[PDB]
Amino acid sequence: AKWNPAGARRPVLDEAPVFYPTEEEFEDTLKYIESIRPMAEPYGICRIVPPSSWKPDKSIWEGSKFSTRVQKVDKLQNRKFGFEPGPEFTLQTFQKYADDFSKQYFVPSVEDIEGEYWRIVEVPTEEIEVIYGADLAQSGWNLNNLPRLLVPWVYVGMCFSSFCWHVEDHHLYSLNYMHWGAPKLWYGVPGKDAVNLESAMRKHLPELFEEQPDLLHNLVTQFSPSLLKSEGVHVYRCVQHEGEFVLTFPRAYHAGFNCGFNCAEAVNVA
Ligand SMILES: O=C(O)CCC(=O)C(=O)O
Ligand SMILES: [Fe+3]
Repeated sequence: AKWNPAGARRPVLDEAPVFYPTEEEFEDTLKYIESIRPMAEPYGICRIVPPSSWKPDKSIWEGSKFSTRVQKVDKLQNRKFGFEPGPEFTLQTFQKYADDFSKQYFVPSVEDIEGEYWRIVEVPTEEIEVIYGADLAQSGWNLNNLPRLLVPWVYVGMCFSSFCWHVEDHHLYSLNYMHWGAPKLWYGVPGKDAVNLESAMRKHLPELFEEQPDLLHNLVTQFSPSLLKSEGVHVYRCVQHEGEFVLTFPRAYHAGFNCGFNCAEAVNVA
């Protein structure tokens, strides 16, 4: 359908911490991580901007194919059993599709998009669907090297495509790098608040748990940070741009969505 600027329901949240490692600190991923852990841990999420040094093909772009899942954004939180399959794309074709979706729906700022996104999930006025592809030097920052010192997965997102609330498989971290494209909005909740979040969800969305007692492992439910906040849950926003990492901590709840066509890669680790 279309944007509705005056119906924006943008969450009012504290920012998660940002880290600007120096070239030295940056030569050992695992170590730098341990080093920021004490200050970042209490937020459950943090963002990491690589130093100037750090730098990260036509026929992959044009040729390599992947499949997608369909998401009904208006039904991620409010509904009376998830993401059906969608068409096959290439990056090239996905982008043309993604860009057109946005151009028609709306150039908005991130807060414009964020305000609309939560409007769509908290108070939708129209069905709205969206597609995404998921699970497709020398240093651990090149995520293919980290299992060494579990494998890296790739994610193609578009405006409004979502990763719904969850905690990583075990007590695992996850490290996420944004290769190219539009910003990814993240919401993070500290490990010590896992209880408050699940109980907040059970409280407000009782019906669902009834009919899917295992919601929390299904990755199929978005839940407003404003509602979390009302219940005393600490939620920290962060905005990941192209070329940046987002670090997720053990037992830390996290969710978000994309502000447009983008491509990102993530791995778990302890
Ligand atoms: O962005 C996604 O679709 C995946 C989210 C996730 O599970 C993670 O990497 O922490
Ligand atoms: Fe995750």
